[PDB]
Amino acid sequence: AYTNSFTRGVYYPDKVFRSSVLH
Amino acid sequence: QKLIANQFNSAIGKIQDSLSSTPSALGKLQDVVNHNAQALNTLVKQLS
Amino acid sequence: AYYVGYLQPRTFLLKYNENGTITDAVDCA
Amino acid sequence: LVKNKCVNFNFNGLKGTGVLTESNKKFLPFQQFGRDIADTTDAVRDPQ
Amino acid sequence: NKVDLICAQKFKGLTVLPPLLTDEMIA
Repeated sequence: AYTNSFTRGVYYPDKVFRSSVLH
Repeated sequence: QKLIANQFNSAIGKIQDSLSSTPSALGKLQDVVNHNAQALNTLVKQLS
Repeated sequence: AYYVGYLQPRTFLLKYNENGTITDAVDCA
Repeated sequence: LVKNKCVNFNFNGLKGTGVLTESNKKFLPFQQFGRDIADTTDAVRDPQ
Repeated sequence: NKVDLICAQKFKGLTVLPPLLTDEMIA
């Protein structure tokens, strides 16, 4: 059986706090 | 005289609408600002 | 019912809101 | 913890110099230190 | 009307000097 992963699986790459940016 | 004055007034009044409606009207000055900002941002990101 | 997928080296563009929460991402490739 | 004064500091290994003034901010429980747009650490969390 | 990053850039040695003529003087 197979399925679409859609846009899942994103985690926080580091412990850094970033505010209202694109990284 | 009256017709010329009315034409000038109408054109001057349409200047405001032409500038305000069009977002790309002042692209040259914004391009200067964006070039300065991009150069500074490149200089900053070169520190990484 | 459990689902399994595999990680790969990739570049992602993640958006952080003002609260530091990742609210969206772009898979560049 | 020396607050409101220009000091040298070392938080867990994050070494730096500046003035600490208790920012409000909203750090996620796991987030140790913050960063500005220029990738310079503008906030930290006290490990005590 | 038609035309935090500043502080971040300033903390890396890059600053902006004001023009000699203010907008009011140019007006």
